[PDB]
Amino acid sequence: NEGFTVTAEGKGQGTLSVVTMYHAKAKDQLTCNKFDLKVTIKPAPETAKNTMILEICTRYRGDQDATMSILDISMMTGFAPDTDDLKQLANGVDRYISKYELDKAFSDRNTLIIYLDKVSHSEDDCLAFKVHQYFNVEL
Amino acid sequence: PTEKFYYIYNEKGLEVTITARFLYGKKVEGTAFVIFGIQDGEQRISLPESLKRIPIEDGSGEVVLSRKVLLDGVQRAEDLVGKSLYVSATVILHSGSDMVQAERSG
Amino acid sequence: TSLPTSNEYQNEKLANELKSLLDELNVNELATGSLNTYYKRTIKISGQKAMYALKSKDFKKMSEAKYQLQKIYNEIDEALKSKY
Repeated sequence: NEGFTVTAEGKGQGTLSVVTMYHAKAKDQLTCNKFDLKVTIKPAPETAKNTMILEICTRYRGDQDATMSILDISMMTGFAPDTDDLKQLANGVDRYISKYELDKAFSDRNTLIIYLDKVSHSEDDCLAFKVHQYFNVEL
Repeated sequence: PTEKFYYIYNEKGLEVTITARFLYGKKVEGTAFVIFGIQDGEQRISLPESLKRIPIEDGSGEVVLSRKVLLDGVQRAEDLVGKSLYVSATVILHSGSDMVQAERSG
Repeated sequence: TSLPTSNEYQNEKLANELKSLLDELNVNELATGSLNTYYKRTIKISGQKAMYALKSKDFKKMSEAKYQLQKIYNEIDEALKSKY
């Protein structure tokens, strides 16, 4: 970026347009904007594994109820979603979990996908399911 | 689409097949999001009431656009004659790792 | 006691799944008495492969035999529906 001088000469009429391209400073503008998301992890009411509870709350920052969205979930290495709880959230309207994801057994389901038919823009649509520990590991 | 066109007086409607396979040939397992719409020269009119979410087993999927929804998309069937329909699919693996957007227009 | 570990789970699960099929082995093996010789020949061979794999507790052989024994079962199930 320099400060220079231009010198024209002769007959005729022309136009001179100079434009710069750079990386401006974004004031840490909301990198999410359009999807508020609060994830909480709490222990379960005893009655001594670890089985905890995963609660997910989200809201669309738009004027209209966002259409069909997706919930991409990644478990904590050594945790599998409760099968029974998945059936509950699946049978419920406005939510969908492919049969392919269902019968994966406790063995292998570290990655979960919960398809949503809609997400409110006024309040928060929250859901929760149980998770158990089958694979002990430090850190 | 089963037919390289659409018959206005076709009760069945516009049948479309969603085929998804890995680059190495192997079949793909996932879920697809398919939508429709009408085109007019350069302008496109999306059909929100045609949005479907069909599973993709054996690397194949089946979606249908009922004539009912098509006509309801506008406000004279013989009028739509000449226009074109475009399909916009979006497949997502059951792993949620990759995502591809396809489209058939004309 | 707390929990299993790396090879502590998957190696046990496969063992249980392989055992479940081995329990009803005599059931399927005796079901070929009315079927063809093919089914009787395939199940008597795929039978040992599942047993030898179980005692060895080898993840590879157990899995290799799980589907070996699972396939023949399904082929028998379909072989019966043509007979009612």
